Amino acid sequence: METYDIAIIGTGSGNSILDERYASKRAAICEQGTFGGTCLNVGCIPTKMFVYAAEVAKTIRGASRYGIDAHIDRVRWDDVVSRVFGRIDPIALSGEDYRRCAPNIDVYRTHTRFGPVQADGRYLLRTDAGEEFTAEQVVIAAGSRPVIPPAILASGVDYHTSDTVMRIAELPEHIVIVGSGFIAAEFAHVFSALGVRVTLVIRGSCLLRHCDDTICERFTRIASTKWELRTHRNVVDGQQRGSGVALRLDDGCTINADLLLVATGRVSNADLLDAEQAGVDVEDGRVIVDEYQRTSARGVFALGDVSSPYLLKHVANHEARVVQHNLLCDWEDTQSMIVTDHRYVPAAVFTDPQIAAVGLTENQAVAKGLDISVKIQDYGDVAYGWAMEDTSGIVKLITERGSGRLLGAHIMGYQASSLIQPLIQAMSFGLTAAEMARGQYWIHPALPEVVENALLGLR
Amino acid sequence: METYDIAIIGTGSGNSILDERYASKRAAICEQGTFGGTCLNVGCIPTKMFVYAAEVAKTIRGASRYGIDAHIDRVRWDDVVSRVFGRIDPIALSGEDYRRCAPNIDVYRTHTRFGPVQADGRYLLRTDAGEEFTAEQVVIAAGSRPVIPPAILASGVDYHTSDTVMRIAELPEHIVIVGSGFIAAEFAHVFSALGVRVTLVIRGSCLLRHCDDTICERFTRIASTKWELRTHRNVVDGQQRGSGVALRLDDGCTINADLLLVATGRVSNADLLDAEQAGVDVEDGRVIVDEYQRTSARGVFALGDVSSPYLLKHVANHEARVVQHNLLCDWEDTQSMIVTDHRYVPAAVFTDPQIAAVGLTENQAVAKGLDISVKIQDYGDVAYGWAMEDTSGIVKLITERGSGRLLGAHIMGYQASSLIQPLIQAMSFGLTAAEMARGQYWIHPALPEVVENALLGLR
Ligand SMILES: Cc1cc2nc3c(=O)[nH]c(=O)nc-3n(C[C@H](O)[C@H](O)[C@H](O)COP(=O)(O)OP(=O)(O)OC[C@H]3O[C@@H](n4cnc5c(N)ncnc54)[C@H](O)[C@@H]3O)c2cc1C
Ligand SMILES: Cc1cc2nc3c(=O)[nH]c(=O)nc-3n(C[C@H](O)[C@H](O)[C@H](O)COP(=O)(O)OP(=O)(O)OC[C@H]3O[C@@H](n4cnc5c(N)ncnc54)[C@H](O)[C@@H]3O)c2cc1C
Ligand SMILES: NC(=O)c1ccc[n+]([C@@H]2O[C@H](COP(=O)([O-])OP(=O)(O)OC[C@H]3O[C@@H](n4cnc5c(N)ncnc54)[C@H](OP(=O)(O)O)[C@@H]3O)[C@@H](O)[C@H]2O)c1
Ligand SMILES: NC(=O)c1ccc[n+]([C@@H]2O[C@H](COP(=O)([O-])OP(=O)(O)OC[C@H]3O[C@@H](n4cnc5c(N)ncnc54)[C@H](OP(=O)(O)O)[C@@H]3O)[C@@H](O)[C@H]2O)c1
Repeated sequence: METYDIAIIGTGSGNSILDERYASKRAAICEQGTFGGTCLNVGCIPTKMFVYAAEVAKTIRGASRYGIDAHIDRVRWDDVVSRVFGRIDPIALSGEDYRRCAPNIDVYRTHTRFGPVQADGRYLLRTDAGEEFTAEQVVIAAGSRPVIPPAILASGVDYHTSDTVMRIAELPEHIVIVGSGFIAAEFAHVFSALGVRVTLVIRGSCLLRHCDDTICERFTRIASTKWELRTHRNVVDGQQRGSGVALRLDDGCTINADLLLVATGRVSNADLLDAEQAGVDVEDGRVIVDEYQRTSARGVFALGDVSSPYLLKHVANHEARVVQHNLLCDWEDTQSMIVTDHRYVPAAVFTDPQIAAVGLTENQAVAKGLDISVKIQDYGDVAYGWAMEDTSGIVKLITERGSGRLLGAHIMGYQASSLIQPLIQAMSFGLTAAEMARGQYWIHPALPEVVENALLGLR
Repeated sequence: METYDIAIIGTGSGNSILDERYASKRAAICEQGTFGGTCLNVGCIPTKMFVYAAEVAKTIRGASRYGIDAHIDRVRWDDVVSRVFGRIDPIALSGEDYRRCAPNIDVYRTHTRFGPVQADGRYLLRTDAGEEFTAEQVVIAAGSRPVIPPAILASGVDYHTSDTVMRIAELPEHIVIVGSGFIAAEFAHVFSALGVRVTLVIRGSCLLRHCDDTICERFTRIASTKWELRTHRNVVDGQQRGSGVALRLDDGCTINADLLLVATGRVSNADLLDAEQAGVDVEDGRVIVDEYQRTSARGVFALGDVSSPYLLKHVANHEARVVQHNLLCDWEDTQSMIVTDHRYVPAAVFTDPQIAAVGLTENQAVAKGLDISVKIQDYGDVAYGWAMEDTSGIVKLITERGSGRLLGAHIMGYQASSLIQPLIQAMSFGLTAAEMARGQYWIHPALPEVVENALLGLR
């Protein structure tokens, strides 16, 4: 049996731990799926490439608004898939060989579960391929997996998730997306812009409800005019309809479609580790960690979707950096360790219109009894918005009336994830709204003027 | 004769001075040209509207890069002009009516010259219409006017400037642009993207020479591959060739074209004021002002292109704010006045690729003997750049190695004017590169990641 100084489960954000500082130790890497994690292979990077390709098609279709009459002759979907994954798939091979060919690193490519903690304090790890080995330190970065509604599993219908929908052979004529989350909105924008009729079947009343209500309400109205939104509906049964699918709803209605996409959330992969049998506490389906990303077991850390409350890559990268530093520190030297910063976590939704948010919502600030001022600035009231002929883009700012510092920022419009970065900077470093608006220059007539005027209107 | 408490020459940024604090005084406004200033009518706002329409056409034309085959059927230039100026022209009329209809404000629509200072200390102003009136305070906001090379004036050829080129009836087949400045680059991007053959005739060796050399070298190479760039050339003569023009260059060659556009710089309108006869100092062709926007004449302020070293609207607006505040203070109470801030003045060039810069260039920092670190990060090394398939976009950052503070930032690529805003914020408030890179979150996989990775690389 083998012995290792450190073992890492998951090649997503956990792959960014083995520095040159571990060149003198032996490490074991576990990856049951494709090397590189979810975001690289079937996550952020592939999706945002399809989003950009869809936005090019959307620009062509609405070009007459600006005086240019054009039309799409063809959508070479096969070349779009080959272009995206022709770049991504080789990264998984070269990144995997980078670990195998290293003599200090061993790579196990099967599902790895925790075993009983050995008498000498080292952790036993066992794979589904039959291998068994020990490790002194262990890093848990198992990520998350998609969740499919139980009624859809019982029906046995052919369905797709975010893991498999991007490598489909041909673009369908009609798609039904079940879910109201970040994935559901992003893919609805991708397919509708590429010429697909999109049908949303959501159980709630708003799309992207975990965002500020001003954003969800306005975005759902816009989405309902270009996609068929069926609110307060759940899929209860279904059957095969040739290559397509027929889905029965909870009101007796039946929807015929060519493709089913499920985007009803993801769940951490902690419940498939037997970690509690090895001393790691698990609440809900997640691994409990403290501000140093330390678990309830000595020498065992966790990061990413398996433990963090935010299922975001920029958060998983920050947590991986904390684990990378705290692994070289003594387990009890907490004052020499680094603390994970979750104070101003932002997030973006790459839909049309684009959504980006950071901090508290208006209702979240009211629930905390904070005295706030709120301004909602329109894109169309800015010189750059005039060139866009924009009539729906808004920027929402919430400030604490006492200190005058930014409490939350919510942008729904063009370049939302880029426009919010100056607001992320002010919140993270404690810059007041008054200082941010006039204590610096804003390029005229650039787009960020909509953020400047949003700060100025905070009366 | 008439008497006024304050007189303002120019309805550009100077029009944004008379608030309700002057509602109890009598004011005289002078506007020899069209009401609203240059930026509203024939400047930033109209140009950037045509720029956005050009980006729509170029997106359609290069859509095959992403798998969508499309083509422009027609470019309705007539509808583009009517859409742009259909928004702008009524603003000039309603904004002018807003001032005339006010009983405390009178608007003079002819060129206003300075007269001899009256015995009572008040300034005399006379218009070409024969009217004469006096004013206690005077605000100078005469702006600038285009400069035409003397060889072009001597030829007597029909030419266009930025003031008149946007109202052309029909899109030309071939255009020759004389100049290598901000206006020349922006219109070359506008017309070439709409299908016009663009020929640049510049006397220097780089386009946008007053920018960082890394930007000038790379942008000129890119621009020379899609526009016909003739470097080290001047127009010496010309004559009419039907509706078009033929221009002889300083090397004997002759260029035939359908439209001539001159963009060889602007000069302040101070030399048309007779200001020295009334006590206002004039060096070069600019009005001399201090850090309080005060001229050499008591009670006379100045702002905008007539005095500022920066011919930018966001700078002219900041100087107009200083004049607005310092007018209500005593002329000798300099300690109660506000100082004009010209630290870290940014600027953008709305070309393809887009250019935005703030602070010092690498060579300017070397001339000051500063110990600097420089990093040039490529758009293509970021997940968002992968979706764009970008192969030329760069962001260049210069920091002082001692303090770790940003000295200059130069971006050439997509959304350059939007990505530069966080860098403008860090420079304006004294945030170090290390703090900005890791003391805040960056949304994955958004575009500002190219700025984050640029900050990390300043080894
Ligand atoms: C479609 C989609 C789009 C997204 N877009 C964004 C976005 O724009 N921005 C953003 O910030 N986030 C986005 N995310 C979220 C992002 O994927 C995660 O936040 C992030 O990748 C978490 O990284 P991780 O390493 O913890 O998870 P993963 O990358 O999933 O790492 C876990 C890996 O380890 C493997 N593994 C799990 N358990 C075991 C085991 N027991 N043994 C061996 N191997 C195991 C898994 O198969 C997987 O390969 C998106 C997610 C999806 C699904
Ligand atoms: C094509 C173009 C594009 C530009 N793009 C940008 C850009 O993207 N960003 C940016 O920041 N800046 C830009 N600028 C510069 C911007 O227009 C000016 O810096 C800004 O308008 C300065 O304002 P001002 O009031 O001083 O000048 P103006 O707005 O020109 O004000 C002067 C006005 O007073 C009138 N006047 C002058 N003399 C007299 C007199 N004796 N009597 C009566 N009236 C008089 C003039 O006719 C004019 O109407 C651009 C300029 C041009 C020409
Ligand atoms: N760009 C990005 O930052 C990005 C992109 C993609 C994903 N993500 C992240 O990835 C994670 C998962 O994304 P996701 O879109 O799958 O989930 P999500 O964002 O958490 O939203 C999932 C949604 O599924 C709906 N749902 C659940 N069960 C359902 C059922 N049985 N029937 C109908 N609807 C049901 C819920 O609607 P109700 O709430 O009304 O019940 C819920 O809001 C999240 O952390 C998300 O933020 C981020
Ligand atoms: N978005 C913006 O911020 C924006 C947009 C438009 C305009 N502006 C500003 O508004 C003004 C517009 O000026 P502009 O764009 O017309 O010009 P400019 O950018 O000021 O410079 C034009 C250039 O033309 C060259 N030139 C000068 N005289 C010439 C001659 N006789 N023959 C041939 N070439 C000659 C020079 O190149 P060399 O310097 O290499 O000799 C000169 O610098 C500037 O202040 C500009 O910065 C700003």
